[PDB]
Amino acid sequence: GSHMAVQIGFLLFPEVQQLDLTGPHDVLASLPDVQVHLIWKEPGPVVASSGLVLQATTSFADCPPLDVICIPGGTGVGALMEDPQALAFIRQQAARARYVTSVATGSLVLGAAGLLQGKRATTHWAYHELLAPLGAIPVHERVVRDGNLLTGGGITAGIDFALTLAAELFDAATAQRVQLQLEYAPAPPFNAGSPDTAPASVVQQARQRAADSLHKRREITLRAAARL
Amino acid sequence: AVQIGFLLFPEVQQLDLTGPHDVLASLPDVQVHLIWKEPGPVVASSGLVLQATTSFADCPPLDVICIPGGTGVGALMEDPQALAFIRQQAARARYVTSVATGSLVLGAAGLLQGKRATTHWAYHELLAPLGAIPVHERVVRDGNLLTGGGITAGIDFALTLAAELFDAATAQRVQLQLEYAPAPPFNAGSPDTAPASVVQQARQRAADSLHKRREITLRAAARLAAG
Repeated sequence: GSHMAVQIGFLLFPEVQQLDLTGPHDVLASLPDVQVHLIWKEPGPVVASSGLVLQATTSFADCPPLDVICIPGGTGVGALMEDPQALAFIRQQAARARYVTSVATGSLVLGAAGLLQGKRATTHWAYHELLAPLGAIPVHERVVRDGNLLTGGGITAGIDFALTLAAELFDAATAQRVQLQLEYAPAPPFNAGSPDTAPASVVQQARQRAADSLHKRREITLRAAARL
Repeated sequence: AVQIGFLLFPEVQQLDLTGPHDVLASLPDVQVHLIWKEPGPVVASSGLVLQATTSFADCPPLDVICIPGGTGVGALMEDPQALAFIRQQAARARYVTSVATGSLVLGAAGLLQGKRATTHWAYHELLAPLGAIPVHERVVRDGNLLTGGGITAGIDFALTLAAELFDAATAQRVQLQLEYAPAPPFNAGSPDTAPASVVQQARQRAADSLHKRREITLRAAARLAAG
């Protein structure tokens, strides 16, 4: 549909990991035929896990029908997995969206909404055991695609799959041009973004420090699965 | 606590800032500031609204200052108040950093004279008039000055900063906890690797910005020369 706008919506919730959202937001908002939304129960300030304040732009009720929905992750996912209004919104939008996507533990929210049953998916590495009880077929890849579902565990996975989205919504030339326009050329100085590549001591520390969060998130996950 | 400040200005390219912000805010014993003339809402180039936390007047002496880029850089390069603030902080800061065309703001402030630096590829020709030695690399370091052209270069140099402020184990722990593991599906993030037509088309899209930014740059340079 040429210059018909593509409506792209990010769920913006308390204690979101903001970079999960702000990366794909800035990539996709650089496209002339995209209209991005930051969605919560009402417009207004929403505090990210770091204390950085974002502003939601639309309520659930006023959000237009989305062509792309994206659920970020972060600490705030635990509450969101048992928020019936938010889960109903997500389900409603996902029913007609061209693409359904998530970053990090945002896929656990998709799971809680019933959208991963029998689907290949990933999540943040520390929480990957929580995919199967939500019906997912867990896959360890940076971005996992199953039909129109795209999930990625890493904090910037949405930047990467945003380029895939741009290519399919528009054309490869449009995705490459956004990459060049923004000069997205990552080159980390360390190779510790996976438990399979970080030093053993670093993995040990991260695993130990995440244990209480995983324990609670499992309890939440089992209730969410029971409701499905 | 380590005092870390990002300049948050109208029409900023928000990801330039929000990437390194989320990395550095994950560290122990840091305090991260979003700095503008007064606290309150600041609208990014995409329309996304951010909230400045700290005025120029109230900002503590920073250990790290970071100037992001975006459309709003043009105005900043001819904003004496902003340029003075940046100089005052840079005089004391352990690290002075920028992303994308934020290095042109450092340049306009007189902070790149004789310094190796980079900027967004489409604006790279504007570094030498500001006294810099242009270097075509993703992150360029000259002493305690770190500049990177690409939109996420601050994520990468933030991990370097984390390692030097704390230690490499701490930086790696943050990388693992955030699961920062980029894997782009295209290889067009450099004018050396993008298709020719894509280079041409991106340049055409930037051309009026560059034209204006060139004019601004030559004015900023001439103001420095009179100093």
